[PDB]
Amino acid sequence: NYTFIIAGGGISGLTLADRLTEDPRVTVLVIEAGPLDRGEDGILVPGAFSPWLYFWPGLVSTPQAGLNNRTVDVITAQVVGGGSTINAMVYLRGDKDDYDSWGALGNPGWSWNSMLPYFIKSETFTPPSPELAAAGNITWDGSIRGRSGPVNYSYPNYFFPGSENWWNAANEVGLPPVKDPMAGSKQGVFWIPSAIDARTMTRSHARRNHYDRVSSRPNYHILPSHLVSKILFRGKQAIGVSYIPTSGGNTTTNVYASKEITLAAGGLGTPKILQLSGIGPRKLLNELGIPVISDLPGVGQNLQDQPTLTIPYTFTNNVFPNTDSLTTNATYNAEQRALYDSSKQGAYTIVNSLSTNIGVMSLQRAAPKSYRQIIAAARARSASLSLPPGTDPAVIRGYQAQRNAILKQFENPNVGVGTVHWGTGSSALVYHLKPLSRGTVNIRSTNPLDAPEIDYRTGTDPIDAQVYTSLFRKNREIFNAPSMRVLGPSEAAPFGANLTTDEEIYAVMRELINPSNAHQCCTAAMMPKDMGGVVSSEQKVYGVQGLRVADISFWPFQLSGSPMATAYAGAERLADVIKKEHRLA
Ligand SMILES: Cc1cc2c(cc1C)N(C[C@H](O)[C@H](O)[C@H](O)COP(=O)(O)OP(=O)(O)OC[C@H]1O[C@@H](n3cnc4c(N)ncnc43)[C@H](O)[C@@H]1O)c1[nH]c(=O)[nH]c(=O)c1N2
Ligand SMILES: *[C@@H]1O[C@H](CO)[C@@H](O[C@@H]2O[C@H](CO)[C@@H](O)[C@H](O)[C@H]2NC(C)=O)[C@H](O)[C@H]1NC(C)=O
Ligand SMILES: C[C@H](NC(=O)CCC(=O)c1cccs1)c1cccnc1
Ligand SMILES: *[C@@H]1O[C@H](CO)[C@@H](O)[C@H](O)[C@H]1NC(C)=O
Ligand SMILES: *[C@@H]1O[C@H](CO)[C@@H](O)[C@H](O)[C@H]1NC(C)=O
Ligand SMILES: *[C@@H]1O[C@H](CO)[C@@H](O)[C@H](O)[C@H]1NC(C)=O
Ligand SMILES: *[C@@H]1O[C@H](CO)[C@@H](O)[C@H](O)[C@H]1NC(C)=O
Ligand SMILES: [Mg+2]
Ligand code: NA
Repeated sequence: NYTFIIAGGGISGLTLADRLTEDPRVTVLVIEAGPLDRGEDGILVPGAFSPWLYFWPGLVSTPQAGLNNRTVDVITAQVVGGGSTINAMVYLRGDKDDYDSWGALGNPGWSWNSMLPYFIKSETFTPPSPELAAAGNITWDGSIRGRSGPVNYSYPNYFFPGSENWWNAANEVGLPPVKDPMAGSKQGVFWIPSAIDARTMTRSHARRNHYDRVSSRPNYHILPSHLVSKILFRGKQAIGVSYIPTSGGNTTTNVYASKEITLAAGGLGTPKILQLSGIGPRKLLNELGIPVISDLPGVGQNLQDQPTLTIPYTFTNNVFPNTDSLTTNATYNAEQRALYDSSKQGAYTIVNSLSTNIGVMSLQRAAPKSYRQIIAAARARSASLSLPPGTDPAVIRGYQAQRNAILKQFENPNVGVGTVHWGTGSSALVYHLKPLSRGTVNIRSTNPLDAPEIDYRTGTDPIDAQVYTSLFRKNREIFNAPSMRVLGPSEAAPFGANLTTDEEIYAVMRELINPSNAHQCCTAAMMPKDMGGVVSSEQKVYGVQGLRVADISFWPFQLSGSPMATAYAGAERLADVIKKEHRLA
């Protein structure tokens, strides 16, 4: 018997478990699918980055109707610390209107204003050295970055010289320096804040900052290498869970909570727990002979990710050193590793293949001459066309409300819809941050070891291709600007300067886009039940008591940026909500 059981030991699960166990009268069990990492160089050292160590095995998509029916390997964490243990350590808040929009969907107490103190509470920013800030153009607003919270973040202590050419090129094509991308807008270029502890130049993942930090606590229990297979009920009250070994041994165990069950199993895990437990669409549950506890057609609907594109380049005059010097120059690689091992300086403080700066842009910044044409197309098309016919009408209503919020974001000069990056080597990256497409994640069986059916439905909403084509063209502007032309870049096949029309460009993008940056969200959405929502504004699952969703399954839609910073802050916020209801310390 525990006070709380948390299903999943990732960013949201560990943050919540940490905060709840600050009260010695409160016991928590975190049940986590994956093992404890072993402090491998691939995890702790940015330059050694090896995310594949703890990928969840045997997840593959359905054929992707929007991407030439390609099937893709699905990437999500299976490890204590979840995504934080194996992600690229990119630490960015969303824009103000992301959180304001979540509130306006019918979620009282959700706004930029209510989130800011939880962003601050979550973290400790360590400033870079003054010479690197000056040379690098590293800026921040100390007033809105935390100084006392457990997540350490800072910057690498080095930049590849080519990052200078790219910064100036970006400035030449209307991506100006951003004072602080953590201040609720990020229109232009800025240094990437990195979830690194500057004392050791090592990863500050949730395993460290929300478990190891507090693991002397006898009330903070962890069970790695087990799966929560089902929620247990007395009537509509969630009272416990069944768990099994992740390795598939024919064993099942029941464990009980006096106060609540929290789901923290992520975008691809939480909906499976709900559906196996009879919380989900009665059509699916009836087909599988699962007794319905709560008929919620939103469970496993509204899947979102942030598609990526990798654009290959050749250079006649690239500057040495660059990120690819680490792979192609054994001498450079040895000297940089020796340097890191001695004085913790140099290229090994940067996540392997990344550079130090990045660019985010609104729709009107990407497409200043045409953004109103894209908005008109999106406005003209019924929200229902983005979903299969027969989609539950509550789910269509919630999608329409999300869509109307995103079209306002499209009109907003201060909300990002795309990211541009150049690692300093043979490729650039373009990320689509705000897809209008929605996918699904549904169980195929009652067997808790069976992968769910994962259908991203990337590029099914035709507006996504118009936005993404505009983002591609802006990246092309950066590479053609005078500061980059000195390095002699040219797009390589299957891209190329000879692809000049939207149709020629998008035909190649349809074959190369990745549905996912492992940013899966929004499959147990926080919206009103009559809008196809799964959880209330307090993250309580509709139709049952003592059951909440903490992981980014609860998000209505994707941010202007990567999810990690908000996964921490959203868990900080929920810890206080739970403490308030249950009168905890
Ligand atoms: C390789 C890679 C790279 C990136 C990213 C992810 C990944 C995998 N992301 C995304 C980001 O890390 C991710 O969105 C967050 O970790 C989500 O936090 P959650 O708490 O929702 O899930 P998270 O995935 O952290 O945790 C869920 C946990 O539940 C466990 N689990 C699932 N089913 C279970 C069950 N039935 N029982 C028990 N446990 C169960 C899983 O094992 C996992 O540890 C990212 N973001 C960003 O901002 N910056 C970045 O650089 C990156 N890069
Ligand atoms: C990571 O952030 C934590 C939390 O603010 C920092 O921990 C503090 O460290 C100082 C100096 O070691 C101590 O005097 C404080 O008592 C610590 N506070 C807590 C709550 O732990 C740590 O310094 C940060 N890392 C870096 C590089 O600054
Ligand atoms: C899925 C995973 N994604 C990341 O590492 C995030 C990467 C990320 O945010 C950024 C990279 C550059 C600027 S920002 C992954 C793993 C392996 C290969 N490809 C992708
Ligand atoms: C994808 O497969 C479907 C069959 O389900 C087919 O109708 C369609 O033409 C295919 N698309 C492409 C681009 O081949
Ligand atoms: C920093 O910005 C200045 C312009 O203010 C520019 O001259 C310089 O090249 C930039 N350096 C880097 C590394 O971005
Ligand atoms: C698991 O054990 C139970 C009880 O012995 C048994 O009924 C069932 O056949 C077993 N399942 C498998 C796959 O071994
Ligand atoms: C390889 O890296 C070393 C170490 O910095 C450098 O001296 C050398 O010029 C590099 N070789 C090439 C071919 O770039
Ligand atoms: Mg200093
Ligand atoms: Na409820």
